[PDB]
Amino acid sequence: ATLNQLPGRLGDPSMSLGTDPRTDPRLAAALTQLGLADQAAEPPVNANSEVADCIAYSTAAEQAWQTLFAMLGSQGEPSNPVDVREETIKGRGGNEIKLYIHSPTGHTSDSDPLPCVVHTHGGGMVILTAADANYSRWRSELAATGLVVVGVEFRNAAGALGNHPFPAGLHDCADAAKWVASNREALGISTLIMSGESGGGNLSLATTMLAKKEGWLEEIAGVYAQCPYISGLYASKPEELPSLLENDAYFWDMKTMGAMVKPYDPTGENASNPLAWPYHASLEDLAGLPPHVISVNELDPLRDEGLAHYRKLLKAGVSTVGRTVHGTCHAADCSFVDVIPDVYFATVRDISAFAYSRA
Amino acid sequence: LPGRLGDPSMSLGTDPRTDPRLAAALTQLGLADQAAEPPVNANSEVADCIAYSTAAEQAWQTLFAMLGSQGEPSNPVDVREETIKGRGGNEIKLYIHSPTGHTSDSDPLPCVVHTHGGGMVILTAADANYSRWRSELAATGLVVVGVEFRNAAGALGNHPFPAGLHDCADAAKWVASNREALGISTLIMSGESGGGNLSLATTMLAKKEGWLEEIAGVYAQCPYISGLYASKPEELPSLLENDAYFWDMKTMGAMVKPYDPTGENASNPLAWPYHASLEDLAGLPPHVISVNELDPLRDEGLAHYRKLLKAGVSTVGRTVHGTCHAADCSFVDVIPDVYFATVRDISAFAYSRA
Repeated sequence: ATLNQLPGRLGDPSMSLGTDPRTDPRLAAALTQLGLADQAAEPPVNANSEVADCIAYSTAAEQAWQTLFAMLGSQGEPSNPVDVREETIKGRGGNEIKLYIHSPTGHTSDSDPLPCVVHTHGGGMVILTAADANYSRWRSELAATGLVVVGVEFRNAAGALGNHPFPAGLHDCADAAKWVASNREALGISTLIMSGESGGGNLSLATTMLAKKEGWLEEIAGVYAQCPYISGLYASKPEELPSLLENDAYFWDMKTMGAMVKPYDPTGENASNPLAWPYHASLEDLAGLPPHVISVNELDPLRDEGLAHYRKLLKAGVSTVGRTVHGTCHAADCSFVDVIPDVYFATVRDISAFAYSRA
Repeated sequence: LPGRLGDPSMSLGTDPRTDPRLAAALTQLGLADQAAEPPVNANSEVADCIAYSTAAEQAWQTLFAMLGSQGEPSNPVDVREETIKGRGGNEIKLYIHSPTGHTSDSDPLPCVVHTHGGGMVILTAADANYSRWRSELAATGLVVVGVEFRNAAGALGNHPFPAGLHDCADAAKWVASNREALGISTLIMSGESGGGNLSLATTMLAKKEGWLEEIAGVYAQCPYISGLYASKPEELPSLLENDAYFWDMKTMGAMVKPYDPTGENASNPLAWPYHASLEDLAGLPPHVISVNELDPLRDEGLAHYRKLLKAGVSTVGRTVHGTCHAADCSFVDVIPDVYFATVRDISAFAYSRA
C-alpha cells in the first residue's frame, strides 16, 4: 500500500482489478479482454433473497462460470503424461460418489508408492463439478509432478449436482478420503493430503475436522487449503475482515456469495457450525490437526478470513504455513494457466512438494 | 491499522500476526521487544558506521549460529571449497554443496548460486546458518555454490559497492563456465535480505555485461533493496509498520553508509535494485520474490515484484506469513514447517528452470 492511501477499494471505492496497482498486469490484461477487469456486476439475488431464488440463480450462474473456466482450462496438457481413470464408491448414506483418479502414466500398485492428494474442487460448495475442464487440468498437472490425485465428485447444494445442502458434500468428501485411506496399496500411494480452493478449501478443512470428530484423523497427513471460503459472512462486513470491502467486486461481488450461502444452509442453523464454516472453529476444534498450508490470494475479498484461520490454527498448536500469492484475484493461480503460468505452476509445485514432505 | 501503524508500542512479541512459535523463540532471545536503537545512524560518519557494523558482526554470527547449529540435513551432503579469481585479481572462496556421490559423471543437477545476507556489510558464507541453508538446499538434489564475497565492513571488509557485487557476478560466471565439471544443468541466483539485493543486482549486471543467458532464474528472499531506511518514504509503509521488528531502521540507515559512503549510488539500481527502471529489468529471466509479513522491508520487496512484472519479467510474488525479517531462512528448530516450505519452494523453482 501507501501511507496516504489504503489498498484497493478501502482507499479508492471506484478501484477494480483493472485499475488496482497490485494486479499482475498479465492477469489484468486477460481480465480486460474477458470484460472482467471492471467491478463485477450487481447480482439479481442477495442474502435477502428467498432460498429458492438463490438456488435458481446459482443453477443459472453455474453455466457461466463453467464456460469461463473451461476456456482457461482446456487449451493445453501436462508436460508429463498422465492417466485418468474413474471409480465409483458408496457414501455413508448409500449414494454413489464418482472419483477421478489421475496418476503418472505407467503407475500401478506395483510401482514405488507416490504421495496422494484428495482434491475437493471449488464453487462455494454449491456449483461446478470435478469433471469440469479446469479441475481436470489441475488434477492432471498435480499428477504429472509425481502424485496420485483423487478428484471427488461430491454432491452440490445447487446446479447440475444439486440440490444437497450441508452436510451432503462434506460427507462425500470425507467418505472419499476414507476410501482412499483404505485403498493405499491398490492406489500405490504413500501418504494422503486434502487439498482444494475456495469452497473446496472449506471442504478440505472441514473434512479434516470431521475426521477428527469421527476418530480417523490419523489417515490425513496434511491439508493444503487455497483461498478458503470459510466465514459465510458475505452478507455483512465484519470489522475483522477488511478484505471483504477492500477487494469486493474483484471477480466476485459479496452480494453473490451472500446469496450462495443460502443453498448450502437453507435454514441458517449452521451459520456458526465449524463443519459448515471452518472460520467459526474454536481452538479446541483445531487442536491436534495435522500440518496445514493456507494459501490466500492478495486481491481476494476472502483473503482475510483465510489469514485469520491460519492464525487460529497456529494458536491451536497446529503446524501451519501461511502464504499470500501476490498479484492475483480469487483463485486465479488455480485456473489462468495460459496467462500467469509461472504463478499457476508455482502453486502446483508447492502443493506437490508439501505432499511429498508428508510421506 | 496493522503493527505500529495502529499501535506505536507494538512489537513482534505483542503483534497478533506473529507465529506464536517464533514469538516464543524471539522472547527467549530478547528479540521480541522493539529492537534497540543503535549508537549510530545515517548521519554518523562513515568510519563510525563501519566500526559499529564490524563490532556487531560477531554478535549476529553467534545468534544466527545458534539457530542453524543443531540439525543436519535429512539427506547426506558433501561440501568442498574452491577458490577462483575475481575480475580485479582478488581471490573468491566458493563453498560447493552437493548430494554425497554427486560427480561430473552423475546426471546433472540444478544449481543455486547462493548470495548470503547481512546488508552487504557483515556476515560470511562460512557462518553456520548459511552453511546449513546451502546444505539443506543441496540435500533436495541441488548443487549449491556459496559465494564468499567481499563485504563493506567486518571480517571481510572494508569494500564498498561494487566489490561484493563483482564477486557474486564473477562467481556466477565461473559456475556458468564449469557446468560439466560441477555436474549441473541450469543455474539460479538466490539469497536473502542483502543477499536478495546481490542476487537481483548480479542478474541485472549480467544483462549489462552481455552474459544474461547464463542465469536461468532468480529467487530473491526479503530483499534489502531500497536503501531508504533513514527517510522512510510514504510508498513503503512497512518501514513504519514493522520498524524495530528485529531491525530498527536507524540501524539499517547506518549500515547503508559502508556500502555507499558518498551516497552517490543511492539511486543506482545495481546498488539498490528498488530504483531500477523498466529498461534495467527488460528481458530478465523468471523471478520469485518472497517477502516476510512482519518485516520492515516487506513493501520494497513487493514494490520490486510489481516493477519486474511491469517490465515484462515472469515474476511470482509470495508473502511468508507470521515471520519477521528472514525468519524462514534461520529458525529451523522453531518453525521447521515454514523453513522447509521455503527450502522446497526454492528447490522446486530451480528444477523448474532445468
